[PDB]
Amino acid sequence: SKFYKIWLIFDPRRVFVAQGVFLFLLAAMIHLVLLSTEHFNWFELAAANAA
Amino acid sequence: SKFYKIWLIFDPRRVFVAQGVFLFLLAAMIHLVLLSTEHFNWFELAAANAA
Amino acid sequence: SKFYKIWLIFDPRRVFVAQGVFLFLLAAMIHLVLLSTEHFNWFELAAANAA
Amino acid sequence: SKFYKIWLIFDPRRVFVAQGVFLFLLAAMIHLVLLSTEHFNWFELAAANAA
Amino acid sequence: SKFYKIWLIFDPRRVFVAQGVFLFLLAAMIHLVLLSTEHFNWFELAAANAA
Amino acid sequence: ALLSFERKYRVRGGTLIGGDLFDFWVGPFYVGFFGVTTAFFALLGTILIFWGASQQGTFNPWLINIAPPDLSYGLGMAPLMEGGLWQIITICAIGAFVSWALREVEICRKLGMGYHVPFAFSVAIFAYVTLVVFRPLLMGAWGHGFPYGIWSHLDWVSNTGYAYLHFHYNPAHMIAVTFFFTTTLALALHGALVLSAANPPKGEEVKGPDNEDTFFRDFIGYSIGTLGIHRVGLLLALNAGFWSAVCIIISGPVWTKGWPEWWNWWLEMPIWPS
Amino acid sequence: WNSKNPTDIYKPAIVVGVAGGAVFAAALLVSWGQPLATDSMQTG
Amino acid sequence: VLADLTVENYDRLLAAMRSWTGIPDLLEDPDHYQSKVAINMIQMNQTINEEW
Amino acid sequence: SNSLGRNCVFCHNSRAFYDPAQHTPQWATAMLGISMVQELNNEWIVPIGEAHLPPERLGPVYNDVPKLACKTCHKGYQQPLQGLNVVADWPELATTEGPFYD
Amino acid sequence: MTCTITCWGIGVLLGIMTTVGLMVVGWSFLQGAFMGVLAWLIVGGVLAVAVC
Amino acid sequence: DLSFTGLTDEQAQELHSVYMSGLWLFSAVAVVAHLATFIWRPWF
Amino acid sequence: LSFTGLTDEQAQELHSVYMSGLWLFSAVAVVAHLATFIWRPWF
Amino acid sequence: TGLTDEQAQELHSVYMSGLWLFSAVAVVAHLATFIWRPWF
Amino acid sequence: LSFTGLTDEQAQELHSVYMSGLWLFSAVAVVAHLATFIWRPWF
Amino acid sequence: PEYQNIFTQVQVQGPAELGVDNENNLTEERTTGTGFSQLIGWIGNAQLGPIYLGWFGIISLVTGTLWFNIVGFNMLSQVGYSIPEFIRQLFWLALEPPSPEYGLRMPPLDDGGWFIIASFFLLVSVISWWLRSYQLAEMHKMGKHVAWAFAAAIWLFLVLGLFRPILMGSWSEAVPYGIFPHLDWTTAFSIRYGNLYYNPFHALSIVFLYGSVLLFAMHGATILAVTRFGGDRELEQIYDRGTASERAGLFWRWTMGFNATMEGIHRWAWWFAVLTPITGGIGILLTGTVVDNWFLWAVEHNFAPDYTQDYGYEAYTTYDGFLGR
Ligand code: BCL
Ligand code: BCL
Ligand SMILES: CC[C@H]1c2cc3[nH]c4c(c3C)C(=O)[C@H](C(=O)OC)c4c3nc(cc4[nH]c(cc(n2)[C@@H]1C)c(C(C)=O)c4C)[C@@H](C)[C@@H]3CCC(=O)OC/C=C(\C)CCC[C@H](C)CCC[C@H](C)CCCC(C)C
Ligand SMILES: CC[C@H]1c2cc3[nH]c4c(c3C)C(=O)[C@H](C(=O)OC)c4c3nc(cc4[nH]c(cc(n2)[C@@H]1C)c(C(C)=O)c4C)[C@@H](C)[C@@H]3CCC(=O)OC/C=C(\C)CCC[C@H](C)CCC[C@H](C)CCCC(C)C
Ligand SMILES: COC(C)(C)C(=O)/C=C/C(C)=C/C=C/C(C)=C/C=C/C(C)=C/C=C/C=C(C)/C=C/C=C(\C)CC/C=C(/C)CCC=C(C)C
Ligand SMILES: COC(C)(C)C(=O)/C=C/C(C)=C/C=C/C(C)=C/C=C/C(C)=C/C=C/C=C(C)/C=C/C=C(\C)CC/C=C(\C)CCC=C(C)C
Ligand SMILES: COC(C)(C)C(=O)/C=C/C(C)=C/C=C/C(C)=C/C=C/C(C)=C/C=C/C=C(C)/C=C/C=C(\C)CC/C=C(\C)CCC=C(C)C
Ligand SMILES: COC(C)(C)C(=O)/C=C/C(C)=C/C=C/C(C)=C/C=C/C(C)=C/C=C/C=C(C)/C=C/C=C(\C)CC/C=C(\C)CCC=C(C)C
Ligand SMILES: COC(C)(C)C(=O)/C=C/C(C)=C/C=C/C(C)=C/C=C/C(C)=C/C=C/C=C(C)/C=C/C=C(\C)CC/C=C(\C)CCC=C(C)C
Ligand SMILES: COC(C)(C)C(=O)/C=C/C(C)=C/C=C/C(C)=C/C=C/C(C)=C/C=C\C=C(C)\C=C\C=C(/C)CC/C=C(/C)CCC=C(C)C
Ligand SMILES: COC(C)(C)C(=O)/C=C/C(C)=C/C=C/C(C)=C/C=C/C(C)=C\C=C\C=C(C)\C=C\C=C(\C)CC/C=C(\C)CCC=C(C)C
Ligand SMILES: COC(C)(C)C(=O)\C=C/C(C)=C/C=C/C(C)=C/C=C/C(C)=C/C=C\C=C(C)\C=C\C=C(\C)CC/C=C(/C)CCC=C(C)C
Ligand SMILES: [Fe+3]
Repeated sequence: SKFYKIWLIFDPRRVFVAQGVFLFLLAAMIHLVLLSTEHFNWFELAAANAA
Repeated sequence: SKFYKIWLIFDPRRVFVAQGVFLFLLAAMIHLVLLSTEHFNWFELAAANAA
Repeated sequence: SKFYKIWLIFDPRRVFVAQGVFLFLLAAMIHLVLLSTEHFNWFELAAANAA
Repeated sequence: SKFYKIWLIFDPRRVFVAQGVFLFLLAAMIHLVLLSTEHFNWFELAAANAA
Repeated sequence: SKFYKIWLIFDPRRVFVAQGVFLFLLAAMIHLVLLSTEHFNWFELAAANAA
Repeated sequence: ALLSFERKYRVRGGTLIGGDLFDFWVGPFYVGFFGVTTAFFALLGTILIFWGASQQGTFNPWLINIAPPDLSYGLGMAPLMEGGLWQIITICAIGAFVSWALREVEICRKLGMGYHVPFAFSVAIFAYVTLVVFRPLLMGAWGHGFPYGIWSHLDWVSNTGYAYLHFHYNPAHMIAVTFFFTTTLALALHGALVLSAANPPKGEEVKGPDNEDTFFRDFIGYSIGTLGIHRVGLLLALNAGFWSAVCIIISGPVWTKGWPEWWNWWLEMPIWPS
Repeated sequence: WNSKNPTDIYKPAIVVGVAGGAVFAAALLVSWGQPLATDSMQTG
Repeated sequence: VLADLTVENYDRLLAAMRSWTGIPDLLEDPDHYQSKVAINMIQMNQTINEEW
Repeated sequence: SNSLGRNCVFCHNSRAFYDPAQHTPQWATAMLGISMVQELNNEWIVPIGEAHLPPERLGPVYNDVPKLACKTCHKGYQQPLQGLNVVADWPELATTEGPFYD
Repeated sequence: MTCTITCWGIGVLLGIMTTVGLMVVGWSFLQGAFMGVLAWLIVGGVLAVAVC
Repeated sequence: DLSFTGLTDEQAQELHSVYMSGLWLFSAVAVVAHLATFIWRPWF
Repeated sequence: LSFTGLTDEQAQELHSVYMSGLWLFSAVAVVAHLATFIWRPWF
Repeated sequence: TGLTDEQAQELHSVYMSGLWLFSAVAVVAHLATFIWRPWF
Repeated sequence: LSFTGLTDEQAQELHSVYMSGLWLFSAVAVVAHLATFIWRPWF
Repeated sequence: PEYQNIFTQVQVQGPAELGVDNENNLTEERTTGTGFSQLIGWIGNAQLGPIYLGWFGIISLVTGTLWFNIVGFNMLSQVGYSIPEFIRQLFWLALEPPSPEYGLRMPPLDDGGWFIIASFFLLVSVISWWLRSYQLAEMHKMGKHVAWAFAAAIWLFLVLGLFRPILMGSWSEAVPYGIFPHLDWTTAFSIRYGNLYYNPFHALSIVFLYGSVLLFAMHGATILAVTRFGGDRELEQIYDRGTASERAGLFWRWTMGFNATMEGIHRWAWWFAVLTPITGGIGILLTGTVVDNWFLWAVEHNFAPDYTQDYGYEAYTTYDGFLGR
């Protein structure tokens, strides 16, 4: 409940830009990992399901 | 709710350019991803659909 | 255990950034080695379970 | 015996940080050596244990 | 004997750090040499006894 | 002997190891702890070359050839006359080059100047190190290093070049070669500007930095400046040494097929119509 | 009590992390060993 | 060219050539161009192993 | 080199591509291959293709018969099928004067 | 700076993302890397100028 | 009352209101486009 | 106390918005993960 | 330029609170992983 | 308020002209896409 | 660590420097259009100053474009005006020299005729640029070292495409106008005439090419090492030697026993770079016109190494052993 003091250390401008870049890069990386697998690849699953 | 304070940290001119570049590239990348797949490629489907 | 005397000789900006990067790199590394193994790869295991 | 006088020449501030890096690198090194082995790779032993 | 006068010659702080690095580097190098062999590889030796 | 201004610079101190035990000058050369090791390694390496030349049967500097061992010996030591002498000379050469770079550190530390020169030499050492130990280590045999001959080591370059069927197509070779032809381009023009400004036509005043600054402004529309040319100049030559190190460390450890075949990624891109 | 004199506290850590890194790489290159061995055949 | 072979050798070789050349109907119709090419090419294969 | 999967120094010494004294024994085998390929293409492959091959099997530009070369047999390997003995059990294709099973 | 370097850092990260993204959908590492290099130069260059 | 961009609280509040309206409209078009695509070729 | 100039009360107000944003991002992530688990479980 | 005694008192308390919170999830995650797929 | 030193009244004037051009550019595109769909449909 | 003067950490921009002037009236032909690039200003000067456009400059620029366009138009027409194929094969297409059957006569336009015309404009363009360098130095009242150094580069340029083809009696000896094709020509030239490694002038040119990069790494590092003493202002160090010239000299005197002056370093710099194409031009001019085989020339003159080991792979390993089976 005392975690708010983290902003006294880190500039909000620097962390927010870093967080936004990291969050999308992490989200894109996990999405690409799923697309590599043959099971969790919704693009190929739709092709198999339709056929 | 009070998310409007993000503009006190982010310069509106800086974020708008970055968001505009990000959105088009994300839209272009996803469109190119669908063309890579053999099931959602609307260009190749039209050739197959037209027989 | 108090052990608060250590923070006197440390810059909170430097250690927090270094530790934050270190934890994510460590977490990513353990997640990557688990995926490398054929037994703990939950993506490959999920495909086997379904089939 | 009378080893407490090492801090009379070594700086405890620098020694504590130096050994922390050394200890982690030692732990990371030793752990990664076990993974290379065919007998102590606990990830592979779990696969053999299941089968 | 009378070897205690080496500290009247060598800086105790300077020799100890050189001694510490040399002793660990020697220990790490010797341990790796045994791993490079076949007879004195306790990791490979343990696997042989298992079979 | 000294120079007309050398006396005020020959001060005690600036050593990395050995202190004043070796801190003296022999002739114009500075002798340090690493000047002692340079003398030992360079002399031992040079003598072993001539000892190997003696048993080779020829002392002709063109025909002297101390070759590495066969690829069958792997990374182990070979008989001294079956390629083992090359391994010792390599150790002596590496010890001499590192000592030479470290000796330069002591010299420039005693003169209170930057360590740019020993760092720049270290790139040349790295280019040699990646040729004689790093690449052989990756390829698993000491026989992949170049032999120690004036013309014998040209055959190694020719054979290693054709070991990938056309070595000009190496992408890192193209970058590295482009840096050599441009480093000599920068050297020719930079040396010309200072000479042209300091040596005008007879009977006319010498020129300052402005005149050469505005000359390539009039010539090529841009002048990088007096300080900038040395900054880009070191970078051009360091990149020449670094990329040359890259082009040979990827030839065999990273790429085993022909180098023209590497460019197949560009030719058969999906965007190109059939 | 404490000491308030200046001290470059990360100076010895960096060199340890570099010397240890060389040992770390060497141990991996001995345990696993040469990920791409690229063996060569002598034809001359 | 291959009529002098024994029955078991002719069947063994003819079955192999169909698998080797990926033609399940090879040497079935003599007037077929593939069969006529194969007959000449049988001689060429024998020439490679003998002359060269 | 591409057909054999090898490089230029497999059969040549780079400093002298002409010198017979600086050639590996594989150079002599390759020299025999050049004669064999010319014999196969000129006298065996082209004559049979020009009389039986359909138009769909011909070339795009000159409508010429397909020819063979080094890569037709090796297909990127130092020896075809990496030196597999493919003629020991096939005496019929080993000679032109009747199989010799012995 | 503190903004041009960040934009350059954003571009190289996007270049790596486009490099692996093309490998997942096929392509090749070298073909993907070139587009990643192209994305790093174009997007990084555009950002370094458009936003400062 | 911190502001690293020089905008007051009133100015930022009005800017967000326009940006929010210039986010739902972009998302509403995206929702309609996604709905039409799913009817055409569903992916799950 | 502060390192970047923000006062104690300013950070408290900033943290409350950040946590509310973090919870909203995590709320949809939980919903997104829950829907994916039903569609294709990985356990 | 350094921290006071009072400044480090609250910083350590927050850090420990984050330490327990991060570790508590990690312990729960490891137990869940062990039940799902043990490695011993 | 105005990062470009441009008044609010001027911005509304500029946007009204810009939107008029945007719709005209989009109106041609709608007709262009309608002609293409009739000639060669992609659905 | 200490500030290594590699990137300037603060840039100052003032009024654009239009350049010096004298009775030669340089300002008449200057563009008077300046721009400042802060990106290039990190490593060098940031002003993209005005360029003096004379008649040698314009003729060189115009004729160089004609050579560039004629090569480009041919390359575009070589792929049938297919822009995607032109871009794809850009590094592979070229304007090939005439066939050897035509000798020094004018060949057909499709068989190297356009090559000669494009080469004619390139020759005029290169010589005109050299005249601009000579004229600019004369109008700036400085030495002609820039023009003289350029003439050394032109010497190899003239030998490669103009002098040697004339001496060899065939326009086919010229270098194709392509990215990869002039690399193929470079490799084929070495193979055709033996081994160009054993050409002494090719070896000599490599000595000065290696020396040029070696010196200009040494000079660049030494000046940056003494730039804390104003060593980058070399001209003022020539007219009035400061401690920058003394320490730079004493660093190399204590390292290798001898040094140079702040002016004498550029004489070493100028001559090593200038000797790179001068020896190369001589080596190329002696190739084919005199020798036609360099390794045999090396064997004849007894500096080609001799090897006693066997040559086949069977002498060192087996095919199965290499395959690990
Ligand atoms: C068939 C031949 C292939 C070919 C195959 C190779 C091969 C093979 C190699 C190169 C490498 C190089 N090639 Mg190539 N290359 C070809 C055609 C070319 C052409 C051209 C115009 O055609 C050019 C310009 C180049 C250019 C080059 C550079 C990229 C590089 C040269 C070595 C280097 O940089 O120094 C680096 C070397 C050093 C800096 C030496 C270090 C010196 C030491 C530290 C000090 C020496 C001290 C010594 C003891 C002397 C002291 C004694 C006295 C006291 C003074 N190649 C042809 C196509 N090329 C070489 C390379 O990159 O090496 C890294 C390499 O291995
Ligand atoms: C298989 C390859 C052969 C080979 C074949 C050749 C051939 C062939 C040649 C060389 C030559 C050179 N070789 Mg060799 N060479 C090989 C191996 C090597 C190796 C190595 C490590 O293996 C190296 C370092 C070298 C090095 C060199 C250089 C020393 C030398 C070029 C001099 C020069 O500066 O050119 C730079 C000069 C020019 C580029 C021409 C001048 C350009 C003109 C003046 C500029 C006009 C610009 C134009 C208009 C475009 C302007 C556009 C602008 C954008 C506006 N060779 C092997 C043996 N080598 C050259 C030589 O022999 O020199 C004696 C040469 O002709
Ligand atoms: C940035 C890369 C460039 C570069 C830079 C560079 N070289 C440098 C420096 C710098 C900045 C120095 O400060 C230093 C110097 O003082 O030069 C005068 C040096 C130097 N680089 C030199 C030469 C050199 N530079 C070369 C190239 C380059 N160096 C690159 C172009 C080459 C090439 C291309 O081959 C050579 C030959 C020396 C003049 C000098 C290093 C002096 C030295 O090492 O002295 C100690 C050693 C001896 C006196 C003799 C040692 C003998 C050995 C024990 C045995 C022989 C070993 C060797 C492998 C022999 C092989 C012979 C055959 C290959 C023929
Ligand atoms: C030998 C030692 C080094 C050297 C020296 C050297 N080169 C030199 C000099 C010196 C001393 C000069 O003074 C001179 C110079 O001015 O340098 C800035 C030069 C020079 N050598 C150059 C490059 C160069 N140097 C090379 C090599 C070297 N020369 C070594 C590195 C090489 C190689 C590797 O062969 C090249 C290619 C030039 C940059 C320059 C003089 C060339 C020149 O300007 O020629 C006149 C031609 C033009 C102005 C136009 C050329 C063609 C254009 C590209 C066409 C226009 C295109 C554009 C898109 C327009 C399109 C229009 C249409 C669409 C209508
Ligand atoms: C029996 O036969 C039947 C069956 C009948 C038959 O024949 C079937 C035929 C059939 C169906 C025809 C199918 C063809 C069709 C449909 C043709 C596509 C038609 C197209 C493509 C229309 C082009 C018009 C586009 C323009 C001309 C844009 C101009 C763009 C302008 C210039 C804007 C750019 C300028 C700016 C300034 C904006 C930039 C702004 C700033 C810089 C601020
Ligand atoms: C390969 O793998 C795959 C799987 C493909 C992969 O990677 C998956 C990728 C994934 C999932 C990416 C995650 C996507 C995300 C997170 C999307 C973010 C997108 C967002 C957030 C959309 C904002 C749009 C808001 C606008 C654009 C409003 C328009 C604003 C207008 C223009 C008004 C502006 C004007 C003003 C404000 C006026 C100024 C006011 C005053 C002056 C008062
Ligand atoms: C390969 O291996 C695999 C297995 C794939 C792998 O890697 C596994 C993944 C691994 C290990 C990643 C580990 C994940 C981690 C660590 C998750 C970090 C993610 C986090 C923490 C989420 C933050 C969310 C923050 C937001 C979204 C806030 C929103 C903020 C809003 C917008 C408010 C902003 C506005 C203000 C504050 C107003 C300002 C106030 C004043 C001015 C008063
Ligand atoms: C295959 O490889 C294998 C085999 C796997 C391998 O390598 C084995 C791995 C090996 C051996 C590594 C062993 C790992 C080790 C040892 C890592 C210890 C882990 C630790 C320590 C966890 C830290 C957690 C820190 C947090 C999460 C704090 C949270 C607190 C945050 C920061 C908030 C604090 C902020 C404030 C209170 C506000 C500021 C206050 C004021 C301004 C007053
Ligand atoms: C398969 O997919 C692939 C292919 C891979 C793919 O990438 C798919 C493509 C993708 C996803 C791109 C997404 C497209 C998007 C987003 C379309 C953006 C397009 C937009 C926004 C249209 C703007 C039109 C604006 C005009 C044209 C205004 C005209 C302006 C007029 C002329 C007025 C100018 C001003 C004046 C006259 C004076 C004003 C001044 C005063 C009054 C003072
Ligand atoms: C290449 O060929 C092959 C065959 C391969 C080869 O290998 C050939 C090798 C060849 C030829 C090497 C030949 C070796 C030679 C010549 C080495 C002699 C070795 C020597 C000389 C070393 C003496 C030992 C010194 C000590 C160990 C002192 C101990 C000092 C103690 C510690 C006392 C100091 C303590 C004090 C307290 C001081 C008092 C202080 C005060 C009073 C203040
Ligand atoms: C019927 O059959 C059933 C039973 C279904 C069956 O099949 C068996 C399946 C079974 C049992 C499932 C087994 C569960 C598994 C494998 C789930 C592992 C998951 C685990 C264990 C927990 C993850 C939670 C991760 C978070 C959410 C972390 C939160 C951390 C966040 C991201 C904070 C980190 C960041 C900071 C603290 C910032 C610090 C800041 C600075 C340092 C500046
Ligand atoms: C977009 O725009 C369009 C336009 C579409 C386009 O395509 C742009 C053009 C494009 C892309 C072409 C790109 C050009 C390329 C890659 C060419 C590289 C060029 C290279 C590597 C040069 C090799 C060295 C050649 C020598 C060494 C010459 C020396 C010969 C000289 C000249 C001596 C003179 C010779 C003569 C014969 C004299 C003749 C005179 C009389 C007979 C009087
Ligand atoms: Fe200089």
